[PDB]
Amino acid sequence: GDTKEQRILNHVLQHAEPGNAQSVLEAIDTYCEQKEWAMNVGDKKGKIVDAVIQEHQPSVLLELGAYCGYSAVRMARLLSPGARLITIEINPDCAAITQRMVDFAGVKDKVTLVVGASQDIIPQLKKKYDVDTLDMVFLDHWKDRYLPDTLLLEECGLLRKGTVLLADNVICPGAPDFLAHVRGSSCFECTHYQSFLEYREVVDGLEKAIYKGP
Ligand SMILES: C[S@@+](CC[C@H](N)C(=O)[O-])C[C@H]1O[C@@H](n2cnc3c(N)ncnc32)[C@H](O)[C@@H]1O
Ligand SMILES: O=[N+]([O-])c1cc(O)c(O)c([N+](=O)[O-])c1
Ligand SMILES: [Mg+2]
Repeated sequence: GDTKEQRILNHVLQHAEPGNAQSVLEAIDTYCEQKEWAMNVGDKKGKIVDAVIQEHQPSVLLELGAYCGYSAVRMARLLSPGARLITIEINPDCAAITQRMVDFAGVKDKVTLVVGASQDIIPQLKKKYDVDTLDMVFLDHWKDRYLPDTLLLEECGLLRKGTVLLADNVICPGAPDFLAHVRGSSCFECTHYQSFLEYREVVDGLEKAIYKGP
């Protein structure tokens, strides 16, 4: 229990039910709201993530920024057999926690965790990971990467008509350059979902940006 991330994992291992994704999510959200705040998308914004997945029904989903595995577990529990969630995480210590969290929650057969920076892995997705085009992307890494990685996904041929981009924290801490680009571009159709910062009462929101073709 030397780091906050280790303490979150240990709380799950001691209080949640093995193989039960819902139980894992509830243990993380309770510990973080009351004992140690952490940057998981959380239970309130997580209901918005769930609704986007339920409506669009992606089969190939990419996540940028895994942290401790909360959002990977939350999205994977909604996917159909044979779906794939690929999640990219730059920090090795967080990647090791994420794989343990995914294993414990019972969702490992749906998840492929990649250790590395988003901008190094994105150009490898077709030839090394067998991706054709993505159905959905969850953007939740450092906010200065949202716009350059959106441009890189397009340049690498990974977006099709109907691909869903869903971005966390577009208000707090904010992603203004990303928002101005997708909202002004004729290549995206955008919807804003206003909510709150995880575990707290500061206002936040997510943006859904649906690709329309080049
Ligand atoms: C907000 S946390 C992710 C929270 C996770 N989506 C959830 O809701 O449970 C952001 C993460 O992005 C990772 N990160 C930052 N820059 C990155 C990059 N260029 N590629 C991949 N991961 C990155 C950080 O190390 C950190 O674990
Ligand atoms: O500082 N914060 O409140 C957050 C919240 C978040 O949900 C984040 O994703 C974040 N980050 O990636 O830097 C920071
Ligand atoms: Mg976030």
